[PDB]
Amino acid sequence: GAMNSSNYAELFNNDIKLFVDDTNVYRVTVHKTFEGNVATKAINGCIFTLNPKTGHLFLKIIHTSVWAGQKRLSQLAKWKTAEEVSALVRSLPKEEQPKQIIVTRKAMLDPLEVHMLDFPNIAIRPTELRLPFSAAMSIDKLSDVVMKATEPQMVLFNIYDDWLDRISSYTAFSRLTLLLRALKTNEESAKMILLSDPTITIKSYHLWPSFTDEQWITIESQMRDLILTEYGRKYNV
Amino acid sequence: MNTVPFTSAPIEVTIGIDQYSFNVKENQPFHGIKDIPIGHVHVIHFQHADNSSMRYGYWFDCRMGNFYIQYDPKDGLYKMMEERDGAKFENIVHNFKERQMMVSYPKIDEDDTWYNLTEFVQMDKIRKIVRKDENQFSYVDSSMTTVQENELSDPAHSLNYTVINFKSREAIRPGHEMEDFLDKSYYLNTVMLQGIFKNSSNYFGELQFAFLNAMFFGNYGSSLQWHAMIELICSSATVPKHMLDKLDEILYYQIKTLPEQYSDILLNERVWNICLYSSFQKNSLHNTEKIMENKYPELL
Ligand SMILES: COC(=O)c1n[nH]c(C)c1Br
Repeated sequence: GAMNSSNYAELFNNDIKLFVDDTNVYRVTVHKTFEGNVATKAINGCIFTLNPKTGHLFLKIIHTSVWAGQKRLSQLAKWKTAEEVSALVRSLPKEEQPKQIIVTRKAMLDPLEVHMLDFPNIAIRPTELRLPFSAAMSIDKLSDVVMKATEPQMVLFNIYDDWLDRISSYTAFSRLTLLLRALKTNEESAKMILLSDPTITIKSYHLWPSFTDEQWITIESQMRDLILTEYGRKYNV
Repeated sequence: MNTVPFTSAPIEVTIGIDQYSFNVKENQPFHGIKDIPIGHVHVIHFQHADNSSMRYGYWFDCRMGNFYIQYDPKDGLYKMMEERDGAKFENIVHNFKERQMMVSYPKIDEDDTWYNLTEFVQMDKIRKIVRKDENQFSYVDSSMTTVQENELSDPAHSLNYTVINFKSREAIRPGHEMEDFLDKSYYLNTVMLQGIFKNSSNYFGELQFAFLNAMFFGNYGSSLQWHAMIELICSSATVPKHMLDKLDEILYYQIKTLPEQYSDILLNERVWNICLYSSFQKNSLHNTEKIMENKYPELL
């Protein structure tokens, strides 16, 4: 069934699963036209496909050429996401294929189910969680590869960097969702927290700074405080 | 004009004959129904007074044999039987008629309702949905499940309606996933009409039979099938104009005849709102839209 807080530890069992987030597939800027009307202009997007146990991120970059000449782009984007996720699953060896795919938005269920009819043994499931994966484009190395792409492309990342050498997947996923929740609620403040000290470096093959264990405790406390506040600064409490 | 003789009426029962019904009391002198129009299928159906559970009945065509009803006290139902002694039949019928022991099929001359509801229904296709080949007539009741339903338990007692499944490989061509899901014309016109039903009359006949089983027996799988076959046409952008015009007429007479106090369980809000107001055919069902808005505006 749907994924929620009751069955949250299932993410870290040994059944291969992928999260699919489509929030950043179809992205536009809205602007005025010469005649004073409004138009959109697409920018490059991405499918965020994540294994939460291993950290493996399959980032399919969606180049603006895919929208050229198409109509109903918000609807097309869900089907394009489903086509690319299905193509990803087809390209994998059988023992690497997911047993479940969890979509972050329920509107993805029918497109994915239809594109995955050939995989009756792969469960497509929604979630009740309000996961912050839309903030993936606030990760500078991710935003960069997307924006620079001149053609469709798949890039592979580990969104946990090397953390799993020291912490469990459960803890790594909690750290990630904390970082992403912060970036979503107040990107400027969250980025200030991560990059306030330019002495601490991001490894060329990483997405996040190389914090020591004790700096991570500090960072995570600063991220909680941010999220606590912005929830006040918004509800006045 | 044909007859359905009843041996007797040993248990109190509401008897339906097509869209008409009447009450018969326990051991009332009652020996059946006369003046039944030739040229249509018919259904004779039963609701016992003691048990409003199990509505059941028999689809038949008076051109296919001499049929009478006899109560079975073992199985506890009124059974349809075929009399192969044609002179025994005529002679009993003549005696019942002389004693005026039969109710008359009360068709008003202006009234085309039954024709309009059964226009495309044929016995030979009923007998393929309801498999019991030793009988020229077909038993249906409230509890019978459909083949599709049994895939999600006794196969002999199933309604073998044509399986429609929008999220199936049958319905979705590889490489046309979005296209075939949002516009089902491929599935309607090539897979179903050309491939399985062969023509639209057979499609409409099964659609009408499913509705009638839903309405007369409360058969849930039948109601599912009726809505599925409506939805398949409404969700197709390319439908022959002659099919659309006939669908409008078909649904109009179904909606007109539905018992008003049954619309809550028999009408699927989602399917109807999609067909009348969102689908490709939102503008093609004028008569159906107008009766739906004046009779069941709550649903919409
Ligand atoms: C055979 O038993 C019967 O009762 C019967 N046979 N024909 C008709 C008209 C009837 Br009633």
